[PDB]
Amino acid sequence: QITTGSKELDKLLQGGIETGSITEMFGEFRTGKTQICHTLAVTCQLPIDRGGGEGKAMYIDTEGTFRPERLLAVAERYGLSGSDVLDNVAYARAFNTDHQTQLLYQASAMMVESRYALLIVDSATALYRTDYSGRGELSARQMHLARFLRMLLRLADEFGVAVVITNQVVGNIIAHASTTRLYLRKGRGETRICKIYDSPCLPEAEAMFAINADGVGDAKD
Amino acid sequence: GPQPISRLEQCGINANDVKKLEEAGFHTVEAVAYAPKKELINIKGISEAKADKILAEAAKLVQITTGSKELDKLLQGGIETGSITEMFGEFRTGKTQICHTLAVTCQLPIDRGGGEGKAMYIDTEGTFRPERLLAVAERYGLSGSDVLDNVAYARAFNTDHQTQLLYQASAMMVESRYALLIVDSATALYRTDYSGRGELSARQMHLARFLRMLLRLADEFGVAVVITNQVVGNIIAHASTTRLYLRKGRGETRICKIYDSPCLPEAEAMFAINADGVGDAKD
Amino acid sequence: GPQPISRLEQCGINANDVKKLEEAGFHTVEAVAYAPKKELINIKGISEAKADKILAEAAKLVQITTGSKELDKLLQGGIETGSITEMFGEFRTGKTQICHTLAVTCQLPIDRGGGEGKAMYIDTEGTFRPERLLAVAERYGLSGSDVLDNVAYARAFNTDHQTQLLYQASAMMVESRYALLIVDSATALYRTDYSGRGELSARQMHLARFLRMLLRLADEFGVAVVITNQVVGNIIAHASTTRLYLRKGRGETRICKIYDSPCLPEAEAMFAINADGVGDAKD
Repeated sequence: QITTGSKELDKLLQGGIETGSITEMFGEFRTGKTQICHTLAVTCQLPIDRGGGEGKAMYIDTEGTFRPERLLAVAERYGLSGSDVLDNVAYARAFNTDHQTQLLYQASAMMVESRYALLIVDSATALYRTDYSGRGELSARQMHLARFLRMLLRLADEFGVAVVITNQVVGNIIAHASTTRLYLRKGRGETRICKIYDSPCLPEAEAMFAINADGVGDAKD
Repeated sequence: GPQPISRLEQCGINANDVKKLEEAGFHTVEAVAYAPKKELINIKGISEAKADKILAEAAKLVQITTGSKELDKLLQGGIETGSITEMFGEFRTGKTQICHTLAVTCQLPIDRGGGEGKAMYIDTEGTFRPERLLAVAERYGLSGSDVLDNVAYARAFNTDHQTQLLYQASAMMVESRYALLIVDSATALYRTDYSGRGELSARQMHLARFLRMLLRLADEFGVAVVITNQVVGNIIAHASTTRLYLRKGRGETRICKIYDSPCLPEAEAMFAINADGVGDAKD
Repeated sequence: GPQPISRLEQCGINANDVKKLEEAGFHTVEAVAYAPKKELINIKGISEAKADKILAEAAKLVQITTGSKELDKLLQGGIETGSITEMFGEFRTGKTQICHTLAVTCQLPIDRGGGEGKAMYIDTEGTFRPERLLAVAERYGLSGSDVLDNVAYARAFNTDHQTQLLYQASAMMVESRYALLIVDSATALYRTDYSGRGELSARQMHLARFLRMLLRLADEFGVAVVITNQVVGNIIAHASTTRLYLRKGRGETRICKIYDSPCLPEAEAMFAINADGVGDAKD
């Protein structure tokens, strides 16, 4: 279980994300999905005794929000070398759905040579909306997404890594595929409310957390 | 860096299709390469075979001071060059005034908060005033005549002309150093031209391509990309790096708020609109 | 005792209708016998004539320690085998932890507060942890491997699958001695599967039949039936013999209250959730 670095969120997840499975966090824009991704991209490298997975991170970006400086901030939070964190995070921005799926072929072979623990896909559903914008092409994006999800599950079961995908809520296929569904909503100021809205293993429950410069971290009124 | 699309023609794409790609707004091999088939297919007079030949051969080759101190502090010193900064607010909030101010401040020395580069103003709303540029130049002690000589201006009558001006901007921005590109009422032409509901996807695609071209030009020339949005879309969020919400305080004093930045905090700063300048609030 | 439904087929009910009754969850001649017509008619692929033939021919034939001492005293020594005990409480109160503890304590000698029987864990919520069983086994000095060998586990994917698992449970519970049947988040699948409002009566009927099957299995094998309900139906009241209300005390220490029992008083006891065990609070 990779620590979220929020204790309340860790309790919400029963200790953190299960490696080897896909965890979906669906919420509005600005809820902190990207911030959580950046935090986890570093916390995954933490020792297992510290709530990490002791593995490298993979950031596949589709939305431009990737900030190595945020990774450096998370590394300094946990007292990790920011340079080694960036050395253990391979980054590439996916411009479309075809490139998004094509990166998985390179990811599977690259993930064999080095130990990774976390795969992040940020705005994972955005490219299926920007690329496939028509209505007659809906089945095409659904087929591509289905294949993409199957490849994700295959990589999760193959390498025992955590699969994190982000969904903007302005598909029902992901429900069976995603193991933990988290609904994120804004609390005013910088403090965000997290709710579990489906999980076959985790209870429906809520936890309050904040987004701090160092970290995704518990709310401290 | 960039790989201008001219090199794609040596791969054996015919030059007429490359001209169609440049009209579409693709100017580099990087630009054509990392896009799916449908982008090139949607262009008039391009089949799936030509799009596959293009993608295949393409894979073979590949801080400006706001002049308000409080606003500069809000931005941590000013706009980051090389990225798109969106200021969304109601009408009469001073968006155009801020644009006019930045059009001159960009030319300021870097030690004075400028970019030491020329400005580009693409207007769609008629609000372009060379006299405001002259006022900002005299504020900072810049030659008003040289400011107008270092600002190239053109009014876009429609969305197609709005995108077409980027083709002249990319080639013209190579010969001279620019630091600021201004697109005023950038979203107005997508509302006045495309007013129907069945044509919404077309204007959304054109806007998406326009924003991608803006980011491409920003990374290519290291210039600041400024676009103005009237708030009487979620697509701009991933594309815009810094979102500023502008609201009126009564009289001439305006409230600025940061509503998204991965690096800059969400925060607010109070400023005023003065004859010389966009300038700090002075109660 | 029971009168397994196999004998009903010799009365001349066809075997396919008996299989449909077993899928529905009727496994004894007692089970077919004491039900009205509508139960059998509501089953898919069963007409009124077949239901009347079934009822007519059917009429011819017809304390496990909690490991918290305070909780054992609250229950007068532990769960009564052969009856349904419902623990309703908020999430994170420790229902699952208590289930994991009992899954091992049931195997304890009767003189030690056990039932000297194997355990059955039917999970609907994913919270099954063999490592928790190992911790409880080492707490009471039981072989963790033998505990897992004496606990048969199966995860129910839906309400129909949840009821279908009882058919395998009834036949499997005949070959080996069991003492405890655990159904964790027993009501969760009735909320996730049947989420609409017009289908409420359908989930209520399915739940009623499932509960009747639980009571039948309890009377049949003399095992304790433990089901967990999350309180973020009034039908369970008559069916459950002992109602326990669970609420969180801050930290890891939980308050237990008895909120209905015809024999046990309404009373409260304080306990904690410890790595080894569900175990008394020790300030």
